[PDB]
Amino acid sequence: PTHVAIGIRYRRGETPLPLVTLKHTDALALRVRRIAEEEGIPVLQRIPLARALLRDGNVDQYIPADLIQATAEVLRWLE
Amino acid sequence: SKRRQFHQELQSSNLRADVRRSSVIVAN
Repeated sequence: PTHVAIGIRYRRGETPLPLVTLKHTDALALRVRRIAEEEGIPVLQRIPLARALLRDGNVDQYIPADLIQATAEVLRWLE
Repeated sequence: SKRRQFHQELQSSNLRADVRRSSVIVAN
């Protein structure tokens, strides 16, 4: 799964839960990261979460309950 | 059907569009 890029959205008030916006691997995952630089979107490395998100997370749906803890940490780190 | 979510989801013109929707990208 060499490269992984999961997009997460949470704007407090619009989303009750963080919601997956995109899931990409390999070349598209790298394309996502380069676009994210150009758009001012922070790219955080969270390997166990990224792997889990890849497997469990579904685009345009809220994050799994199992990944609420780990997703909070990501957002929390950026505060 | 299972196709309905996909169609609904496929109202996104750009990869950049989806990246811009995002608050944060989680990578490995």
